[PDB]
Amino acid sequence: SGWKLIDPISDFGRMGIPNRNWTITDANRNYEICSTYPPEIVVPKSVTLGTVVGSSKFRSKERVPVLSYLYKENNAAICRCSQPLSGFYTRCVDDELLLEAISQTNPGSQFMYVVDTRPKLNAMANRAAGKGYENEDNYANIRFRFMGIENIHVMRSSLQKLLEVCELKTPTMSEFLSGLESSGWLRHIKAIMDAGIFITKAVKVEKASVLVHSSDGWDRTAQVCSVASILLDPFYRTFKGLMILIEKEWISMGHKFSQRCGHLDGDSKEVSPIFTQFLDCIWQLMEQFPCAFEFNENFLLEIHDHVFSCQFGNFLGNCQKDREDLRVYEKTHSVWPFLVQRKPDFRNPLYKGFTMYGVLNPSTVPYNIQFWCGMYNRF
Amino acid sequence: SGWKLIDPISDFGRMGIPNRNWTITDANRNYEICSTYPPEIVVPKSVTLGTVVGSSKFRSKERVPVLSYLYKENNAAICRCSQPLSGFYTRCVDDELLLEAISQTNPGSQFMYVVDTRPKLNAMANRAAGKGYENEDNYANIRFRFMGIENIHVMRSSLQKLLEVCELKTPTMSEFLSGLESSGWLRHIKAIMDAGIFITKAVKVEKASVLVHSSDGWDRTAQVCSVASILLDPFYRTFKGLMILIEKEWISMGHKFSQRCGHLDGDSKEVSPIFTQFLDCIWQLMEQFPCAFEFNENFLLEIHDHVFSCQFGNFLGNCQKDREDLRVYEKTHSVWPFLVQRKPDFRNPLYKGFTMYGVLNPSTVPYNIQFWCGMYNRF
Repeated sequence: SGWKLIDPISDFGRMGIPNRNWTITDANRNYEICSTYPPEIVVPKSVTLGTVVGSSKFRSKERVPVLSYLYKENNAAICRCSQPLSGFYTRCVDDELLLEAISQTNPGSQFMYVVDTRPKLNAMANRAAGKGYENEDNYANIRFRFMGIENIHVMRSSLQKLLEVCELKTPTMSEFLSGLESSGWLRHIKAIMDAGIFITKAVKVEKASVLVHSSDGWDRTAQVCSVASILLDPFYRTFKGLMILIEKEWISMGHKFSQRCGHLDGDSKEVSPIFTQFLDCIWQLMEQFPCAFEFNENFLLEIHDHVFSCQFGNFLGNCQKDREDLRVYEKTHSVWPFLVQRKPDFRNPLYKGFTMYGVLNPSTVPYNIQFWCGMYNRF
Repeated sequence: SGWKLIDPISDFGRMGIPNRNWTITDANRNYEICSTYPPEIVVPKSVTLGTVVGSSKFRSKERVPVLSYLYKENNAAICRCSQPLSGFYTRCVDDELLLEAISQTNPGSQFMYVVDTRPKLNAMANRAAGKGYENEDNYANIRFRFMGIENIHVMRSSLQKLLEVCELKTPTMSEFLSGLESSGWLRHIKAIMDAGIFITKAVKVEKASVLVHSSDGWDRTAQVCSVASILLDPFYRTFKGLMILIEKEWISMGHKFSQRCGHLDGDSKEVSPIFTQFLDCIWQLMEQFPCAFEFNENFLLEIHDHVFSCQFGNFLGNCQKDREDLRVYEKTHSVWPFLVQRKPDFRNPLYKGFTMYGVLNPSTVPYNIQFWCGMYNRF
């Protein structure tokens, strides 16, 4: 019952789903569509199972396009998936049909964005290894954009570089700022945010739906989709809101916490501070909007702690099927009740409530993107 | 009548003065000892009038050693002055004696500190111009220390570089970071803080009294003395406290606000962000101690706003005499009352009260000395 406190799928309820446009399939009830997706997924109503599975077989690791967020007010939505398996030549009808079907849930807009979170160069590299990205020729009325966020290896490097600098024996400012710049860390934070802001404007301003993918659709995809949601919707700026976004977009959707956070092996090329960057992105917004969020800096820092402590079950393993196999929902407890106990210590006292802010328009002029002391004092 | 709300001398009372070691002399009542000092001033009890004037004539601008702050618990004190007129060889019994009287108001410590805020190369250039600095060989148990804080033309050039960076058209994170390093601004605010922390640790840990001087004793001497004061005493972290600190150490002691803040001539080589740097240092402490200060970021910024707006009277003129002779007391209003009526907007919700903190112990590792958006968004 501790576990019934935060149910990711209720959030779909909150955006008026199911409806004329979107339904919740249990088709993945036994992980038959995709082994790293949740049992329940949301796809367009107008699509058959055969089209979903056929798309699945054209997406990397079967991570088929699936809804992440719907903006009630204008019906624009954000979807997420892995990269396509197109190479230089291959097309797939069921795939092309599924993206065609997503855009049709927003008849208003004449085109749909396909946002690729990667740099063009990396997308090209993956295309040469039999993967790649969608072609504007084979996908009717799409507008392809690269976001340019680097991969997990570059991120692990960047953080390693920054901590090495921060631990220097009595350094000057010029030494420190030189090292900060070298690490690239704030470039990476700034990139993720900018990609968030791009998608936000796509959805709010242009009223256009967006399909987001990275390579595997579970690192940069989770970051940038989450950030966009926090930008669009006040709900995710609340205790329950954020608790929910994390269970939905990170935990259930199969960000590999056990591998990324080193629960079993810390010396692996699979370790990377991807969830850290996401919390950092929320921190940046809090700094820029001292009144917009219900929670304070401490909330994020405690969440970050238990992502690593393994004190709770929420973040164990690398997907929902893993967690089900670990019997985690029966034999362990959930963070969220535990953190709800401690809300007194987590409340932003400058918070101006739910109805105050709508969509946030931060600036990412670099003097706004700052080193986060409270965080790079826990490493 | 609002011109009486904040009275500087009252702060001497608060530290228990007059007493067995310190008095308020009337000697400068008609500004005949020092023209740029205020009418009342604090010197040791054991000192004669003849020694005070004798010393003043061996100090640049006649800005003789006077008391800045007495740490009651310790009897260790902080005095301030201008550089001595000792050149290469000349000495002065009167100046030597007045420094020994200062140290003999704190008999517990076998030595007194003398703190030169300048880098030694500057102090040497001043020596070659017939001024300079004290020789440990000519003075009673002094340990002489350079703080390395650069001059006003450097500070001016620095802020000027920094703003040029910030208003660059869409800079990469790298361009900004490299420009922030080049401007040197954070190097300067760190040095100031480090000077403050040096003094602070002298008084608290070693129970050693400190004489602080620069060249003219009214820019760097004010920054450093003030920062050490905030670090030692909670009183200056309250609303009234800081208004008193600014009246006492900055306005009454003759920091040339009009020349500095560009009231008269903005093109002047005399313009320099000295007070700006000071508010920055307070904010840096507020960020490291979000519960220690009664006021918030806005209190500093509004204060700063008016120092430049010339809407009230308090920062007009370059010292007390200028101020009295222009009759500003009579012709405009004080800022301080005007700010008390707006305290709702200045309060720090996380303030844990007066007795919760003692001597603050900040870190000046370059990563927690940060760029202040609030401030360089006003320029």
